[PDB]
Amino acid sequence: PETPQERKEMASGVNTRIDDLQMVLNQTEDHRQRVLQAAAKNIRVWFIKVRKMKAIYHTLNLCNIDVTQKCLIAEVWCPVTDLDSIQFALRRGTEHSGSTVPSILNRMQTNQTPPTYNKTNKFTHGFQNIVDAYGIGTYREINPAPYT
Amino acid sequence: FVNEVRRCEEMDRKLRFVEKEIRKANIPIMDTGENPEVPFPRDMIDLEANFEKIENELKEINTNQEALKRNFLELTELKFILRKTQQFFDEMADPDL
Amino acid sequence: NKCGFQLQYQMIFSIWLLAFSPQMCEHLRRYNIIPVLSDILQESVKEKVTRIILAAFRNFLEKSTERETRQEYALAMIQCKVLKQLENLEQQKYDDEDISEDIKFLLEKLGESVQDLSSFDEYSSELKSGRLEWSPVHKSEKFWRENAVRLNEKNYELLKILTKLLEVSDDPQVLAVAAHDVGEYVRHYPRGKRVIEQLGGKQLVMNHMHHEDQQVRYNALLAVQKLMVHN
Repeated sequence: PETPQERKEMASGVNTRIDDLQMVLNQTEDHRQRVLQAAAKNIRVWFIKVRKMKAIYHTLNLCNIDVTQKCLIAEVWCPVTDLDSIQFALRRGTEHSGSTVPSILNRMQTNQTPPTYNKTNKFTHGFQNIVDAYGIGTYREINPAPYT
Repeated sequence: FVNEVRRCEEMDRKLRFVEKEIRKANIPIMDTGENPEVPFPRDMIDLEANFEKIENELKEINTNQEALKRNFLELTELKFILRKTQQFFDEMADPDL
Repeated sequence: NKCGFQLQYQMIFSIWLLAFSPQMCEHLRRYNIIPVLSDILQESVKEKVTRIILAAFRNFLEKSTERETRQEYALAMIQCKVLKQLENLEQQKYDDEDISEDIKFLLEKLGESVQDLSSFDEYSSELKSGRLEWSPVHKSEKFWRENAVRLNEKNYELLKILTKLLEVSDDPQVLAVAAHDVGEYVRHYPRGKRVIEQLGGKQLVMNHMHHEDQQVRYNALLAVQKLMVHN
């Protein structure tokens, strides 16, 4: 300012506005706190859900599609002992789909080589990794892990 | 389904941005360990709305906070200068103005 | 009662058959079909179900007798958030031009309906009647950017209505809407900051930020934030 009344005008204009802006800053920061707490309470489940949906869509993109048949075609490797449980998972999926007419799980004569699986446990994981470090054993050859 | 994959990546970007802001903030992330299998019905749209709104409001408040901070600090300094100016005139107050 | 998939599909098929005609379309509005089918179109994802709801909506908008009648149906749909799921289905693709045409028709007509709702005359009518209840014009930025000056007509009659409601309103919805509209007026007519100062909207929103309702506080805080952005 240049004059006493100008000085008083500016002084009042800033004295109201500073308190107003501090008030809004503090309340909006409290709003940040509330909404960010609400987000953090659930983000992990949100992360898991979005990642699961991503995985589901990506794996679905491996099937053959309406270009071949309106129903999808897929192919899987599985341990034999769990065929019943896999069919039960298929049953669960169809139940969630709500269709009366059911799905089907099919065996077939195969030319591709089976993978190797070991049903590792907490104690033997390190040793199984140690023997895997030099090449995984062929289907059903003796595992050096239990002796190592 | 790659389009749905792209939508999931947009969702993951939203969530990771919010997670980074949470890390920058002091509030903890909870580690409850809930592991549901996501259903088929379009919960995706509800979750997209929720993530979009959460991240959008976070962005808007974050941006507005800086401007309010700047203006408040400017007005504080102006108040201080206005205070000291009269002391600088403190000699003899005969004139009406 | 949420019957099975086939029963739902057949019942919406019935609705589509009825909607093929103007008179029955006009008289069966009383059952508020649109919201229930809006939720069902997301829950009952089955393509037959989705297609038949979209076809029923298309028939409704086709055979509604008046422009106003089609506008009630479209306004109900937008209030029930049909348009966003129409966008999502547009992102999606299906194996016939029929679903494509249904989606495109509903999309274009929803766009036209929101454009009609965005009329500044209808905004004036809503303000005059006090129906500050989140009509799409309120969140249509296109209306605001162009018409924010027009609120100054009749010696700022619309702004006076808004500011008067910002002290008279006990209704949370009306009060929050008025606060948000003051914020938008600030956002889209920069010269109006002195006008709102003169009308007291500045102080009214600064007070309603402390309102007892979370939504009123939220909107008032938004508006006051937009207010203090500049010296």
